[PDB]
Amino acid sequence: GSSGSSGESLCPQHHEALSLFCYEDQEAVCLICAISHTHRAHTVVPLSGPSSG
Ligand SMILES: [Zn+2]
Ligand SMILES: [Zn+2]
Repeated sequence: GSSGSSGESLCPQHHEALSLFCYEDQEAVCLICAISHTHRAHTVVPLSGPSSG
């Protein structure tokens, strides 16, 4: 089909499993970004929920 493995995305720069999400920028980020100059002092929040796991 159109998609192959619909599991998780990957940063367009780090290509890492995107699980985090910045608040200010209002966009998705990765483990790296979180601890990067770009979103260093930014409010990053996890995109996980107590529902699934
Ligand atoms: Zn990243
Ligand atoms: Zn940010």
